[PDB]
Amino acid sequence: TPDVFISYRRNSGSQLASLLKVHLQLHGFSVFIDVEKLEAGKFEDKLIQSVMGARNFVLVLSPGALDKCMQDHDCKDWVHKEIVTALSCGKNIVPIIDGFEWPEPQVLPEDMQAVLTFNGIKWSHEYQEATIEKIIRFLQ
Amino acid sequence: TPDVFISYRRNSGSQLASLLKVHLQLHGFSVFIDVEKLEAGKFEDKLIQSVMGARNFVLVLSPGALDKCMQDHDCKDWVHKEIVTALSCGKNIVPIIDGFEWPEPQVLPEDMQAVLTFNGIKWSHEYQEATIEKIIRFLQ
Ligand SMILES: C[C@@H](c1cc[n+]([C@@H]2O[C@H](COP(=O)(O)OP(=O)(O)OC[C@H]3O[C@@H](n4cnc5c(=O)nc(N)[nH]c54)[C@H](O)[C@@H]3O)[C@@H](O)[C@H]2O)cc1)N(C)C(=O)NCC(F)(F)F
Ligand SMILES: C[C@@H](c1cc[n+]([C@@H]2O[C@H](COP(=O)(O)OP(=O)(O)OC[C@H]3O[C@@H](n4cnc5c(=O)nc(N)[nH]c54)[C@H](O)[C@@H]3O)[C@@H](O)[C@H]2O)cc1)N(C)C(=O)NCC(F)(F)F
Repeated sequence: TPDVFISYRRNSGSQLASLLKVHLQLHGFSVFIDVEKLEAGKFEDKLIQSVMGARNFVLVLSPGALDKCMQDHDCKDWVHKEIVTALSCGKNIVPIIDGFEWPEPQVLPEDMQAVLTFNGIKWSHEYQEATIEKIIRFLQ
Repeated sequence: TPDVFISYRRNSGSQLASLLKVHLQLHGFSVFIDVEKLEAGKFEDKLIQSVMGARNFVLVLSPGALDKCMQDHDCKDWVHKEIVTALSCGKNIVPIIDGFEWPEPQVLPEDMQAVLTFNGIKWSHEYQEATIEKIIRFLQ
């Protein structure tokens, strides 16, 4: 079971999320990201089990990354599905802030509002190695 | 003196450029990117000199990356300046295509139109490892 699951938006967070996978793998962590570890079968099943098997949940807060979550009242958006699982299993959630504006809780679905209550890490283009060291201090 | 100079747009390519840095150093290339290796002094000469010392010139073509070069007569846009140096020095230009649309050459200033004649490498989120290896094979 991989120890770090990376959840992100294919849209605005694909590059950071891959740059995080590499960096954590360089420091020895076993990393799940979809385009490399999501393999055969029913992905709904397997993605949820990958969040369930990972002690660490790294969530890439790229600009507008929770917009598709807002008014996803039937829990059919995939960042929404991943966050709820992580909160449900008590995972060490670690958000990564990259030009992300914090929603008010009320605009998000109730089952994922708790994600705003975790200390996030601001991504610094100018000080990436320090940001990586900080992200790794946060990992368990 | 570094072997590889990375040219990029801070607002669209900052992540892929940093992703390219980490991977290339991993493979043992000495990589120049401004955030890590631009240092004291007048940047307008430190920058041009570093393009001149690197055999390889890697150009991150994120979306819109050459836009601010358009109509830049007096060569004051930095992507424009870095590109013209690579062309005038006969550098090993390896463009990286990240959702970039090829402009018609005549929208670009005359002194960088030739940059379009080089073989670009398409960045594949799904096949990042394959993409990195192809980049290495292009490098001298
Ligand atoms: C459903 C989709 C998916 C997987 C993981 N996630 C997690 O949820 C977050 C990202 O979600 P996003 O909201 O940012 O983007 P999306 O919702 O649009 O994703 C779906 C989009 O990909 C394309 N698309 C759709 N269907 C398939 C498919 O069968 N096969 C392939 N190759 N592409 C497919 C299409 O373009 C579509 O629109 C992340 O945290 C993921 O971990 C979300 C969605 N999926 C199965 C794959 O990708 N499989 C390839 C991979 F990942 F294994 F390499
Ligand atoms: C002029 C600027 C620069 C350097 C290299 N390049 C190459 O040219 C391409 C970039 O393309 P861009 O179109 O994005 O450039 P820009 O005009 O937008 O940059 C302006 C933005 O940078 C910030 N800004 C501006 N002025 C300073 C400054 O004195 N001091 C610090 N700390 N930040 C500064 C600010 O945020 C601003 O708004 C790349 O290929 C670079 O290699 C372009 C511009 N510069 C000196 C730095 O950055 N130095 C910090 C560094 F790079 F060492 F980390």
